[PDB]
Amino acid sequence: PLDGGRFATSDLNDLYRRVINRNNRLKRLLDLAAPDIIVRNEKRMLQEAVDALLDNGRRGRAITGSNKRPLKSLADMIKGKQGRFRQNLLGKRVDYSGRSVITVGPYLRLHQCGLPKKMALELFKPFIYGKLELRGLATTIKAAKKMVEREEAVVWDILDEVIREHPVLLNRAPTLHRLGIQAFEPVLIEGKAIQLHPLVCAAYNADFDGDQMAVHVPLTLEAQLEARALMMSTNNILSPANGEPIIVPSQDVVLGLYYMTRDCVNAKGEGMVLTGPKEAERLYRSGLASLHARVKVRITEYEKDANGELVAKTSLKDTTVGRAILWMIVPKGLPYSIVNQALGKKAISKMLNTCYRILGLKPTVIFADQIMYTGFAYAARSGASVGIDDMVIPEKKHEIISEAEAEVAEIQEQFQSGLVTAGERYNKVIDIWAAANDRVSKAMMDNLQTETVIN
Amino acid sequence: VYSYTEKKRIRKDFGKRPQVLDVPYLLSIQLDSFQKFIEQDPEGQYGLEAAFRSVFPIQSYSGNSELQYVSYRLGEPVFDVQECQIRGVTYSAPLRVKLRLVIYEREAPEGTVKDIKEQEVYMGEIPLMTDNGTFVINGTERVIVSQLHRSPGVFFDSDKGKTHSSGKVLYNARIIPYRGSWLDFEFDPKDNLFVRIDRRRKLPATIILRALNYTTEQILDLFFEKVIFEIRDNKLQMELVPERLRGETASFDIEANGKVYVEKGRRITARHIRQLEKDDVKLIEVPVEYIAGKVVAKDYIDESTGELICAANMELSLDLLAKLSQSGHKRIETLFTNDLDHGPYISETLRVDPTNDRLSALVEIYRMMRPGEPPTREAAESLFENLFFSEDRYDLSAVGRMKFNRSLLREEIEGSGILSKDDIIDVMKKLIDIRNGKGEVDDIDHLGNRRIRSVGEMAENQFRVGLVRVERAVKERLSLGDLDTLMPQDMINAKPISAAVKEFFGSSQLSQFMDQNNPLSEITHKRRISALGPGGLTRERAGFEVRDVHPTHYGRVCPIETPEGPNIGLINSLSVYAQTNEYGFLETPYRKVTDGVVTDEIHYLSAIEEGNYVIAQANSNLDEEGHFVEDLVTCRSKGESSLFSRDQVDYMDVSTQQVVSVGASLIPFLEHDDANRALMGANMQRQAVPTLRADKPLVGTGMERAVAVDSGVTAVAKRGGVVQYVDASRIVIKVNEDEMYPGEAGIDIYNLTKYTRSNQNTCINQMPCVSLGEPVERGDVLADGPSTDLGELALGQNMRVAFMPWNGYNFEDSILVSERVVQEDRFTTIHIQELACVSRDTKLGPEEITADIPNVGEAALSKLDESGIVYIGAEVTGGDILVGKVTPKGETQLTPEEKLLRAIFGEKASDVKDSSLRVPNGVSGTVIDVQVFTRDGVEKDKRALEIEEMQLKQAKKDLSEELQILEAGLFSRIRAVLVAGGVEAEKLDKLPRDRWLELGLTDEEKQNQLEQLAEQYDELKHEFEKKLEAKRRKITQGDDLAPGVLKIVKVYLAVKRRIQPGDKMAGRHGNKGVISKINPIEDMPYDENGTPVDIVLNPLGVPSRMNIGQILETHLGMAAKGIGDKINAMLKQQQEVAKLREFIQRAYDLGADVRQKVDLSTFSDEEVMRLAENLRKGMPIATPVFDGAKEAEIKELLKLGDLPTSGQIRLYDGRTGEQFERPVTVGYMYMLKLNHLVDDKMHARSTGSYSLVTQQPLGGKAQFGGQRFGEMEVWALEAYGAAYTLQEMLTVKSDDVNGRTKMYKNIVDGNHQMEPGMPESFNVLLKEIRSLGINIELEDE
Amino acid sequence: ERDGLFCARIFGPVKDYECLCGKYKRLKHRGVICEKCGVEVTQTKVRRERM
Amino acid sequence: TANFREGLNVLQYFISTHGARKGLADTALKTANSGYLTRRLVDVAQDLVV
Amino acid sequence: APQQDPEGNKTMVRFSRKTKQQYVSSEKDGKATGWSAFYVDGKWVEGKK
DNA sequence: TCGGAAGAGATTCAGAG
RNA sequence: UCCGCGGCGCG
DNA sequence: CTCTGAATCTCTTCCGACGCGCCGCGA
Ligand SMILES: [Mg+2]
Ligand SMILES: [Zn+2]
Repeated sequence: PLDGGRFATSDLNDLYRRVINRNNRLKRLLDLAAPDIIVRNEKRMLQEAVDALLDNGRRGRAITGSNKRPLKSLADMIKGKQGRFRQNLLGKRVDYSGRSVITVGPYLRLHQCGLPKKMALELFKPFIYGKLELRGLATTIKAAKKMVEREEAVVWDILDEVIREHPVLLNRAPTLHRLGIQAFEPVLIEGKAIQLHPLVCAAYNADFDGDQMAVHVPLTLEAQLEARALMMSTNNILSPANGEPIIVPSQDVVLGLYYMTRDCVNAKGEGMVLTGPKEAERLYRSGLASLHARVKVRITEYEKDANGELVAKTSLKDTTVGRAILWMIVPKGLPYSIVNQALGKKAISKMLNTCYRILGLKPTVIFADQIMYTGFAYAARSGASVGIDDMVIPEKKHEIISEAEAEVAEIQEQFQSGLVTAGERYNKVIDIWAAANDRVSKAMMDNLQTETVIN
Repeated sequence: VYSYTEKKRIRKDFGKRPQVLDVPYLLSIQLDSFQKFIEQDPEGQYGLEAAFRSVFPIQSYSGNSELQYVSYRLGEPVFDVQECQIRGVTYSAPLRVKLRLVIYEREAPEGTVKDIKEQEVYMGEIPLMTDNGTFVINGTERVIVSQLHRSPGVFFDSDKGKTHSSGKVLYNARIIPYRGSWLDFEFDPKDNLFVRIDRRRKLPATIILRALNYTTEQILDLFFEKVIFEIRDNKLQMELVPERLRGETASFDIEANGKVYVEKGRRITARHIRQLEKDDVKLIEVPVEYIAGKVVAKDYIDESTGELICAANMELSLDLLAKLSQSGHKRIETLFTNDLDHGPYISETLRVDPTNDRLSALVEIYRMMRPGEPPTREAAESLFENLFFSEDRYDLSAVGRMKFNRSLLREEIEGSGILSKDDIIDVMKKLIDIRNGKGEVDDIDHLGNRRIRSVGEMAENQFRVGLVRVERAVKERLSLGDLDTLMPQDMINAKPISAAVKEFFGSSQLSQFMDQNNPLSEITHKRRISALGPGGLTRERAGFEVRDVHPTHYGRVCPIETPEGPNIGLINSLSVYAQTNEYGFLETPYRKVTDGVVTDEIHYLSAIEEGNYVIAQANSNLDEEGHFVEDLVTCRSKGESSLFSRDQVDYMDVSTQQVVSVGASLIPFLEHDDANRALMGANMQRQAVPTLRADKPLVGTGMERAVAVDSGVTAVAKRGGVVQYVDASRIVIKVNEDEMYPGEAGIDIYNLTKYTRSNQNTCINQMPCVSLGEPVERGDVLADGPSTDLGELALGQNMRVAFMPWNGYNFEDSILVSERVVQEDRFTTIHIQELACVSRDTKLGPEEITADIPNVGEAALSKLDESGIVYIGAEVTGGDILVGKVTPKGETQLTPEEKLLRAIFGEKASDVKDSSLRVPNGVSGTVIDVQVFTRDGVEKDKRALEIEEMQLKQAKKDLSEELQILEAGLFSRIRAVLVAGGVEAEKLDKLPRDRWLELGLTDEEKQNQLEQLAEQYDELKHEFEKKLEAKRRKITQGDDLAPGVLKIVKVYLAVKRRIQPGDKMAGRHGNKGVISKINPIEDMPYDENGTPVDIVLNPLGVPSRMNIGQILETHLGMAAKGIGDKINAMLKQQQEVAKLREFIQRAYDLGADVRQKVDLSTFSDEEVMRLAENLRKGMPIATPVFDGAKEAEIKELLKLGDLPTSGQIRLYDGRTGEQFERPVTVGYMYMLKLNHLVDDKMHARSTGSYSLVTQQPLGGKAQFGGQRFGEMEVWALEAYGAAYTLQEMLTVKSDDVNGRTKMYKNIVDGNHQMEPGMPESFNVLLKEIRSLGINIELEDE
Repeated sequence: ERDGLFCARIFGPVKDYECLCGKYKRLKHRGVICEKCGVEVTQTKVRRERM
Repeated sequence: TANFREGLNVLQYFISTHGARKGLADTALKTANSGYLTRRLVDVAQDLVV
Repeated sequence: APQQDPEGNKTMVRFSRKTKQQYVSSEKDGKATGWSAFYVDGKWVEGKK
């Protein structure tokens, strides 16, 4: 039915009606002894009508309706991307699902996503009915419904009770590779944005400029056991495309670590000796030494011995205050040399990989979380920022460009004297411009990259 | 000098380049084309008159009677625009046409008339464009996008062998009419020439050539060049042009002047050609092999027998040569085949043709075009003739004629719209020349080749369709019956015309729904250009080459503004200065160069002419004499940039900004940032939402004034004067004495659109921005609109921004916001939603609006009146009833045992059920307006009668207040005329105003003026009473509504929405960001003076996106407010105004060689104080797009502001109280809210409705459906071993009509069992496959 | 309509155990055919099935 | 010749836009082909299980 | 039932064999105007055929 | 009531008889 | 409680 | 000089991401 009492007829009904009409017409022309050519015309029309019914548009001009569109025959209900096979048999719409705009949450552990309270209430409303009747607070489904729609805070207590171990699935369209769907143990936040852990967000190929994400809740207990054992993000550390880890930091985390490990030739408190990394942290936080200052520190490390024991060693090493601070979080078993250099993205990647090979899964997970926290905090304290004076323009550039244009004029006038073909003139001009551009780039990099300071 | 109004907030320009041409009226194309469509025209060139004359008159032969057209006129639109928008009726006016019917006598001459009848036909209703350039269709605003399509004419095109792939090149030339069939001509890998009609088939070209009245020998004589040979006994002569020798190899000795000389086996070169030319050779003697291998040009006859031995296109058979030579026909004619210059292609076509004669080709063409029917000579002839040469079935419009001739280099510019024989043969010759290589194919993507078709052309096309349908109806009526006893009023049926025009305006792909987020968005949508639509192009078939930029886009189409995604390239925006040539080609202004001095005259060019000349780059520096400083001035010409001397330059760009549209032009510092990010920012700027309170942007572009005034939202001073009165909603202005027309009241009034639903649910509000007694000037802005302040565009807001990573809350473009922003309602926005309630006369009893609702608490009903309508002003929340409506449920018979079961249960199982309208879930707000519309003959309830009473009272008070104001103006004019002389001011003062108007102070023209205004007063009171009577009948009259509905009620709900984490905000340079945290104001970083930062952005995005310009913007912001802060303090200390005056003069002088040059010495001190009051909040800075502020000027401005010269400052972290070691960039930035609020997207469904056929859950937020587990996600699950969750996803959660019930039961019971049945969609598939006639069934049950 | 594209006598009742003629209204006669018409006292699900 | 810090003239900017719209159209088209290819590969290899 | 159509043509009573109900229709020159109105339970409702 | 690739059918050319 | 078609819009 | 097979040419058919959001319209 439609507004105003009208009805939308499915095109199949119209095709059926046309075929019925033609059949009735042919039978009437037969039973009243029509002439030959008339019944031949009627039966040819009937055959054409059957062709339209099954596969309209398969031959000749397609049938069309008042909208001047071709009617969808039975065959069109199975062919094509709108067909029954692709649309419904695969790719079903599903109950117990929601969608929301995502958002960074840095305070989350690795395996827990921040889920808005309203969505949680809506999704788990059946479970809430169940537990509310089970605990005897509500007697009938009507009572449960009216209670939950009034949000009597006891419903909020029940809701906090239900989800405590109940993993949910997060999905980002398009699900390019299987990492696109992952399992998380929810945490309840007021607001309306789903909060992710940035590390896995890097794996999602997602960003935060307004990307939406969909959440599904498993129903059965076998299903949630599967979600926990297989899909939980604490398991998907290694990509399937290659052995290297997928959980790798980027942006502020890497910037913070890089700043934390970079040393300078002269800084506050250079050359002093620290009896332990804790004292390095103290001297930094008390403000008597800057992170970049180089210092000797007593440090203990461990190695997996031939038997499998973490045999200890302790020694004095030259390092930086920042490097000692970072080392303090490193779990037992990794060698100190891993830290004692300017840490880039690739260095952190290989550090995570070597952690995962040397030690088990869980120390690597804890190491990842600690890395994320410390990197963010020290990046914030760093206060790195970009200013217009930073993009220094190498003053050589004007000279180099004048040289290049002089050569361009020279080759152009050489062509003006007819000494060369135009194509080779073009080639020469292109070559000299490329050479000049490379020279300018080298000058810019040389001027920017290094600077002089007093010792 | 500045107008007095503009003295408020004189924005500081920085542009160095002067401006020689003001930006044109931005909407001009739409308004002027529609005017051209509707306005009267005696010449019948365009619009209604042209359309009518293109069909009329109409003549009947057996009827011996004629229908002919006198004139057309457009009636009055019965409803005003706001009434149309309120009541939902299309804004239209009646089309009236004067028509005459003629009958002649039944004797020669047929022209002897005997009777004439004339009357006016109401042949249709037509929409009118509103003053803002938008149409009003039903209840909606709609604006027609001007299309850009391939021009009619002829084009020449080649593919780089892609089709055949052997490496050759193939050519085709195509002719496109304005309407009618399309012909194209094509070569072949076998070099045959083929012709095709509407791309039907592929046929040799000779078919048409003989279909045209030409025989084979005529064809050869026309297309090819002929050579003559003579035979005498067995000696052979040929007649030669020496140049004809060029190209061949002299394998045999060749004779001239009686001497024979050839280097055998060698190619004839220019020395040989010159030798023969100086020899002046005419006829030479050649061997038999030379004439061998030559084609027979024509038939040859032997008179000794009356026999023919030579045919057309035949090779030279030596036997035939001997026979004809002995017969006596010693002369022979042959063609010439230069392997490069004179390809034998036509001859090969003549060989391969199946046809033999004109009628054979005609019937073959007919059977090609009309398969499945027996050919007939008349049928084929009629088909061909009417197809190409019936000026009504086919027509190259005049633009088609111009392009056709100009591509064929013919002198003529005009001609008949139908083709001809010479046209076809000429285009074929041109294609042959192209195949020879003495030419070049055409470039269709070139902008001198595509054409802009505006609304007028589409409107007249649809109206012509209506006219031809009506013409067929009229000729049918003429044929069927008599001619005397009827009037053409019945003969013409308006239905086809109205059907066609309404179908165009409602349905058509180019009649797209308008967007109204902000005035800029409305402007850019009106101006937008689309390549799609009727006769256009499809997103699937659009290759890269049409999308890509073409070098003649410069100055005509903005390259930046294109939308992103699959539509890219196919949608564009007019550049700011571009205007349409009468032929629809784009046109750009330029400045004439005259011997090194720019004349400053303006000339308009199209892509062809621009390509022909040399035009200088805009940024070229000049002296005051007009001579360029540099001799080697850089310029562009013929699609390439280079350097040229001062004298070679022909034209100069008008202004720097002429390459970009308005949308890009608004962005400051555009010259400093990448194109991708600039594009994204330009597009995003359209989506901005108007805030609760407008704010100026500090770093603007000057364009804001023009855009704000040109859009329709702001009320502009149409007549200068002094503002007499202002309130929240009305403006009354006294027109000055000189400006007012004689007999006018001298007072004008404006009424502001106080609150209404925008087309995207945003608010639309107009706020006055003047005060009593302030002078106002022609073109001043009296009332601001949405996102407008003092007549400047005010999309965004000014925020204090620090660039610094902060604890990951700004990770990956995330934005962190200080709570102070929320507390000040800086980004709070007002939204309006409209809800409709429909009461129907349904079967099983009618459905009525009422407050008598079953099974509901009375407290909710108390919010409603006794009629069942909420009182305006009541707050309402999700799930509550706004209006009560009730549906009968039919009989609902209960057996007596069920009757007693119901009785013990209660009042349940009622035959009457609630249907009342309910608040959408999660929405809450306040109820601002209620509307009712009801069918005639039904009683008006309490709510209906009360609102009708209030509305009629409103109309009465409005009309009476208009009367009072205008009569006060009239009597003020009485005073002004009477004081002029012969005064009796006190003697009149004792008398009441009626005496003043009645009495005569003199006997002269003054008394004539008094009598004139008294008659004016009588006329205005009579028109006022007539207007109020019409208004009252118009209010009291019922409405048509729709079938089946008795009465509709609409209620208006308004909601205030607030910035919240998950909301998306973005800055003009295109750096989107989701707000991810609000912060207690204490925690935000704060500078040395203790004022906190407001918004913290991640810096890491800047180098990788290359949005360097935005950083510069930030710096300028820190400078701008700097001055503001200082001047604010300088005001707060309440010092002498002269000191701040000199300071302001310094601040304006600060620029170097800036065009501004404003001086305060002419300003009186109260004006200076007003200026300071507006400048207290910062000094707005104007930076043109490509002549913007330089870094040196920025530094100087900062230095005058006492801020750090680098723009970086020290900063303290509030959360610990320590100091960041690095300096940080803190400044001011302009930010927008992007209308993607989180509460519009968050959605969740536990369970709900289910679809009918597939039994799957519904889709979409509105239906409260669930998300779609697409096939990619299914593959993702398959990649894991997670079988069980997949099975649960498919069977139980989605499609099992019983399994999900079992699951719901077990979950409620607390048992997480599962039972997978069968997906019902599988049974659906089985039934459809079986219905197809294919047996499919399960096995092993 | 009888014998039409939606003829209830063929495809079964539009409503659960509701005879087109109104002869029977409840499950007490579940699985019987009305005499005035060939519709069957059954569930609406049969409408989905029968061809 | 001018870098991003100094202003680009209108000519440099205009010629630069070519690459920008080329890249945007490039990615717009590439997405469809990539998705289609993935659908194919999945269909061919979906039977294989250890 | 509505006695005249929107054009003011006069109306005649007809049986809809496809739906077994009376309806009203209008004619001009004896041909059907292509307008009809039907009874939908106490509310005559009208439109194109 | 639009270009590209693959497959099938038809037509043409070369080799063999 | 609903089959869409067209259109913009964001991923 | 003719017949058959193979090769080439012509014509027809298939394909050319996943996901959400609003608006209009619907003989
Ligand atoms: Mg994204
Ligand atoms: Zn029955």
